[PDB]
Amino acid sequence: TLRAAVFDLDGVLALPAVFGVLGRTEEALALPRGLLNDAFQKGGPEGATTRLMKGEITLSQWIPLMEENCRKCSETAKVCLPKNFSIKEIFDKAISARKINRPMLQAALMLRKKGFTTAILTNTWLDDRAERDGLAQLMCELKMHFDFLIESCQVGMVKPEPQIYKFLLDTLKASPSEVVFLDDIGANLKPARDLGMVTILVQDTDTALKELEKVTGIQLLNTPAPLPTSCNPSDMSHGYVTVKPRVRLHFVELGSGPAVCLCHGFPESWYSWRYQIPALAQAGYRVLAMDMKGYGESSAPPEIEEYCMEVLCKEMVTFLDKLGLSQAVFIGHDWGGMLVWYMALFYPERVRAVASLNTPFIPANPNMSPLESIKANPVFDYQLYFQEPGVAEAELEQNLSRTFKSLFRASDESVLSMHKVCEAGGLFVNSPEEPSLSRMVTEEEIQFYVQQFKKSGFRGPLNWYRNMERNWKWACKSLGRKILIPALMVTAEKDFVLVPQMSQHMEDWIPHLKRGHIEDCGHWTQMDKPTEVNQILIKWLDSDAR
Amino acid sequence: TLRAAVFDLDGVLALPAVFGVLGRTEEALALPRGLLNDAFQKGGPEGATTRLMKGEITLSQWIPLMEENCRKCSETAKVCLPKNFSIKEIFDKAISARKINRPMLQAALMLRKKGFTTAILTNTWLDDRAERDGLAQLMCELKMHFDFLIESCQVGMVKPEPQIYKFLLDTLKASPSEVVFLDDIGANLKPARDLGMVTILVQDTDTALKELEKVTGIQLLNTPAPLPTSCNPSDMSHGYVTVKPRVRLHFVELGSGPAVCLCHGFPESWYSWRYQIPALAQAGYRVLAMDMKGYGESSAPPEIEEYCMEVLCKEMVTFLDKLGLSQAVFIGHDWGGMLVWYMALFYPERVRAVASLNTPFIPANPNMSPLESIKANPVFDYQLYFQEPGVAEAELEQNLSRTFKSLFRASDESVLSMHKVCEAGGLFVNSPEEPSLSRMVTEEEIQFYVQQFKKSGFRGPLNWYRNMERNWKWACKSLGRKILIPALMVTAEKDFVLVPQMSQHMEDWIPHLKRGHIEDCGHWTQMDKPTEVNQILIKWLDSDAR
Ligand SMILES: O=C(N[C@H]1CC[C@H](Oc2ccc(C(=O)O)cc2)CC1)N[C@]12C[C@H]3C[C@H](C[C@H](C3)C1)C2
Ligand SMILES: O=C(N[C@H]1CC[C@H](Oc2ccc(C(=O)O)cc2)CC1)N[C@]12C[C@H]3C[C@H](C[C@H](C3)C1)C2
Repeated sequence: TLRAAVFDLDGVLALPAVFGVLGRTEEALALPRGLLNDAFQKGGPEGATTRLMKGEITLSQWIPLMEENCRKCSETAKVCLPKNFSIKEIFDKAISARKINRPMLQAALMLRKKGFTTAILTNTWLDDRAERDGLAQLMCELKMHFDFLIESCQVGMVKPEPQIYKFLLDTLKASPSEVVFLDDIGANLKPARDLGMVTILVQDTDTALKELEKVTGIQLLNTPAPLPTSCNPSDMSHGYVTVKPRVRLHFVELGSGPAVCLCHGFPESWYSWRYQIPALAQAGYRVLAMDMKGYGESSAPPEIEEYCMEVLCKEMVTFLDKLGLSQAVFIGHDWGGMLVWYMALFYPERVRAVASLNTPFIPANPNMSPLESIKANPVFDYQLYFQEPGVAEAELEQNLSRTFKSLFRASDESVLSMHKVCEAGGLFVNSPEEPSLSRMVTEEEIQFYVQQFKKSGFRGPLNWYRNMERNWKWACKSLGRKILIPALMVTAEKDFVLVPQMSQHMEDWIPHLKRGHIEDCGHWTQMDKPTEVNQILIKWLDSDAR
Repeated sequence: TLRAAVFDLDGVLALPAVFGVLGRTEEALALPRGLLNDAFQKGGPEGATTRLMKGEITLSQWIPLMEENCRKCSETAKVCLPKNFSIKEIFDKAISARKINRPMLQAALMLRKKGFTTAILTNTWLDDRAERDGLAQLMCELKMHFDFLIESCQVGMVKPEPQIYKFLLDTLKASPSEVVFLDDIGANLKPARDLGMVTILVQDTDTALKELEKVTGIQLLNTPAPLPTSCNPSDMSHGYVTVKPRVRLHFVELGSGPAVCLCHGFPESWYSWRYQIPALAQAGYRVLAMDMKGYGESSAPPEIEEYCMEVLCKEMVTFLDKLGLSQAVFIGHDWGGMLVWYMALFYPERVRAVASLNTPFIPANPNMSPLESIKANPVFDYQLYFQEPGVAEAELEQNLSRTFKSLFRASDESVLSMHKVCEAGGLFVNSPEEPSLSRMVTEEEIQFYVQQFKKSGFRGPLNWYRNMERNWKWACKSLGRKILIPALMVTAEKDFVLVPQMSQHMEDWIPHLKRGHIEDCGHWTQMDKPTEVNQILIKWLDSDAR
């Protein structure tokens, strides 16, 4: 019958509570017990703190009123406050110490996932201090995980006034018996309980969570590690930049701080970085996830030479120029990974740092055509099949659902044989016509790629493979160079085409190269091991790209 | 007959030249004259420096080769280099000291304006040093002002090889006698001169510019102060964010660093900030210029209540949330200026700093309806005319060209009388049917506004005026508050509706308010005095919003 869960901020979703810091300051300063809490509440509904919580005055206007409340309390208590007493210092440290209670947030996320409406109902102030950014940052991280955020200072009502609970019920469109309410202050539970709501008094998180599992019938404690927060395309800021008359690049943007450009592989989308876009923004970076040329909402000219590495890299520099970015960190995977190594070799001044997932830095061999080196390895046979225009397009566009379901698979789910593709006469010759859904992706995620490839088709994406000779000649120009800017190479143990051993001689070209390695990871790295990728990238960015 | 002008970077568009720093280091370190310049050129076409300029090796790979060239030169000269000798330190300081030669750039801009094709042809390197950002930043500022940028390390050719001059002519589609070429190194002029090009040897800027005026017949020296760099809409990154199901906000974005949100007034566009968008990005800020709700590419629902201040401010906070910005500096003008004061009063944590152009902070009077206060001032009579839905829309939409030409005027060009608008029966009753073009705007600029208002119309924009009672009730909630975050009020001397005297009691509400004042400036501040606005905003941002 329960369908809504309301949480308080201070003491429930964020720890420690302000009141806890007030009690700890009395002990540290050897003041009489409760003196700071008495000054805090002095006057009740007509006092300074109620005016602050109703949004009548701001935090800075309240600080001198709280200080005089402290002196009046000490006069009565017959004590002297220390020579260096400051409400501002005490409050700054208290607000700064507050961190998200991860287990409490994890339980809130699981409830919403199972169909619950979630909300935060809190008594808070209009923060105008010089350090107010810390509070804003915390609220933003929490905001995206709940259906509603109700703050006292915005609605002009405070807990425990009964009208704020009537307002809460009208916002949720729910009756009181369909609501569970969590708060660390007993007084605030009393009116919710009077209306008939299920209340949980929060003293310690683990006990609070056990009461919550019992009443909802959903397991919250001891639960498996969840996947990182993913992107909803319709909630993203969508950017459009024209780099040349017929070419427009589309990107998705989130966060503030140093620019980080993400470059996908074949046959993918900006959406392949869905698990890293919120994580990198939260770590303090401005993320720009591209639809590469030939894909999604980016332009897709039909000409083959529009997709050679030289044209592609030049358009990426123009993209930075039109956005007003002197530098960006470049992170690529698959074809995008090959492109970022060549961005570092040809435009080092525009690249703050460079990282590749799966794709090693392959220097051109001046004594051998790339097409002849492809024939030496039977694993690369699918590349020869991709050369004839129209042939692979017809097979991949014939059934879009089948195409993405057969390709996007974890290492133990492979349904295609990438060798003898030419001899068989296709990629899907001895392949099931209706493949099973991989554990890595959902039907909804697959349908995004199907919808994006319904507009463009496979011509543009396949053309990245039809410039082998042209790319080989261009790469030969960089044979005497070394990559001396910060660099990261991440290998994936189970990629059968881009094997980790293909990257072993990279130190000869990138002497101070840093490495990452992911076990039990196939070709589709970002969606196969999203947590591991996030950890490797965030640690490297914080040490080498700052 | 001349139609193209080519400039060198080092020693021409950027001063001082690297070679100058090399000569100054020999004097400072008491080394034999020319020793550093000999090591620099050692080997000619087969030497390290030619390999560096052709892009064969990077700057970091070259530094140890230049150092051994310095030792071999000192062995022959029978001298000992100082114990602390470092090519890296010498080059870092030389590159860092280089600044744009403003008079040279100003002359290049004027030539392009008068129909010339402009280009930079330079001998440069692939910069992979840890400080390479400084070079990237400089190149970006220059890049946007020229038709072509040709760098030796990218084309694999160097000056003075004759092939690089053939490549230059083929890029410009011009014959040698149609080209003027400026360089500070005589050797590089020789091959251009052989082809028949007009060459100018640059020793000092003023003499170089006088030779350039004589040969082009265009005055470059002693010229009036130009207007700041303006925006070309088709070259901007366009962003689209959905803040609620039927409401999508459009914005234009440029630069990196702290976020600065620009909010236009009535009846304007993001385009009203065209003169400040490049300046604020160049000062080190990430600019977001909005199309406010009801305007341009932003949604325009017809309902009146969709434009009350409360809804408008809430959508601006959502806009920051979807972009991943915890804070932004808010700068508004006219209706946008009124909105940013209320953003600071209602959401101080999301506002880093707040600035208003023309619009004073007007606190609500609880003892008087806003409509009655409007009737007390005959200047505000046009506001009563705007109340009836459909009436002002029909008059303003009847002829879009006339509407924008009659409104956008400098202080001494007024063609409308904003008082007795109701008694006359319209805004354009005794107004010319074909007004003259104001000196403030061009026909092309006017046509942008006409094109944008052809889609939306005036319903949405006029609805900002049809919520007087609703805005008054909402504002009354903030009567006990003070604005204690960094704030700037800019007054415009000749605004006859928003007079500077209307802002005199603002210190009572914003005690540490900073002020700006612009003389001989009418209502349309950004386009009336763009240089003055830029200077006031950049100085305040650097001191109070950093
Ligand atoms: O071919 C390239 N990727 C393919 C993309 C599709 C994938 O299909 C798969 C992947 C996995 C499975 C499975 O587990 O069943 C099946 C099919 C196979 C690899 N990328 C490059 C990237 C650079 C430049 C050039 C040469 C070299 C280095 C490889 C192309
Ligand atoms: O009415 C507002 N601006 C008008 C916009 C159009 C302009 O038309 C002009 C301007 C100049 C000239 C000329 O030189 O001939 C002619 C017409 C007149 C002023 N803005 C507000 C902004 C806030 C909120 C509310 C009340 C008060 C404070 C004024 C609206």
